Amino acid sequence: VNPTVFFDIAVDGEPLGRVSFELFADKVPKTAENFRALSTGEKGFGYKGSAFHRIIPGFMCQGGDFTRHNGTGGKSIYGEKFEDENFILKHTGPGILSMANAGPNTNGSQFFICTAKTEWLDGCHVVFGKVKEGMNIVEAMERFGSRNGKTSKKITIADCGQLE
Repeated sequence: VNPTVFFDIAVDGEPLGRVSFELFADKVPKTAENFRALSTGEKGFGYKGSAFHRIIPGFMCQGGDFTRHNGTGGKSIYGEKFEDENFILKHTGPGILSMANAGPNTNGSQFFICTAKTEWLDGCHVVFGKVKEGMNIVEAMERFGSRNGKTSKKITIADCGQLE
């Protein structure tokens, strides 16, 4: 009964493809619901139109900063930040969807998609979902990143929402 959400990705405005995610509401319901609601925009704000501002090949793609567009902003549906719900799920390999943060209990809206196993983030970042379809689209996004994370073209969430 886990929800599924989609991102339609564009590269400098040109459509690239769709990434879908299973959200592990059965294990992290509060964290899953935040990402789900931000993907539908049903609270009046969310991910549509925002970018993947930090992409590091061989590591991860990070996005979700829809207030400052550079990794310093974002907010959750619960307030500016919320607690680390739990660390039941681990960063087991590519496709893992996990919360970005700035220290303990500072989850907002920013998230990252792993493109490799990042086990050293276990117990520091809350894992709450995984890529279902379109990992090939994530891999194509990865090629526009760089060592320091700056992107060579603008990688945007042109549309997003909930499936099923």
